[PDB]
Amino acid sequence: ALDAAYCFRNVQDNCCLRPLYIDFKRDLGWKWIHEPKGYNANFCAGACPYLWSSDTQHSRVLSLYNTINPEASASPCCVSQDLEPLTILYYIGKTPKIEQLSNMIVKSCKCS
Amino acid sequence: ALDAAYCFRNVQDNCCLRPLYIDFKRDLGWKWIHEPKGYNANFCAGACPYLWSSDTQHSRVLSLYNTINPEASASPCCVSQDLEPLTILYYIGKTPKIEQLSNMIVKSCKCS
Repeated sequence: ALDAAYCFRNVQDNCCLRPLYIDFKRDLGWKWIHEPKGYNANFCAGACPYLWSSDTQHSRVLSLYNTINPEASASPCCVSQDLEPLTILYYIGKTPKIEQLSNMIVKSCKCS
Repeated sequence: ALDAAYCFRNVQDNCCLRPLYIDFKRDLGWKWIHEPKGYNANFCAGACPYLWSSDTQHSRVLSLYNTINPEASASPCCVSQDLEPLTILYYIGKTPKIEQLSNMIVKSCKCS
């Protein structure tokens, strides 16, 4: 899979998971989140050659098309596949609010 | 929606559906498909600003992050949302083979 095991050890040009730890206040200016302080959001990025982790028939055909006609800018894109939720605690004045946000962390990628 | 109605009349920089008619033999060298001769595959392409057709919480956060830190190359990507199948007829020697291929045509996009 296009995951941490395959992708983190050594960076390649093709679509792969890329590490990204986001600090809420440092990176986004969001001071309202009390816990956690940050999380591993990660991101997907990289080229999508013919049949490289193709999502649909459309991805397959377009990866071929892009190889023959790169100028058209029609390549499939490296995007999230598997994601995980993240629970946060924030305060509304003096009210603790717990919220489980879905699809916050990317664990794998694909060419779509 | 990021569809033909919104996107085809006049090209913009943000994520939007882009027209693409693919001729099997002319564009891909595939001479094996008898019918149809080509089809409107289309493709998604364009920038993904904060909250522009955001797919998941991950897309939301990353669109914000990319605005503040464009150099990280972590922007969400403009990809297919709604797709349609395509039926083809090809011959195996003297055998007509009908196959309904799923997700061949893109009708709408999203920032993922």
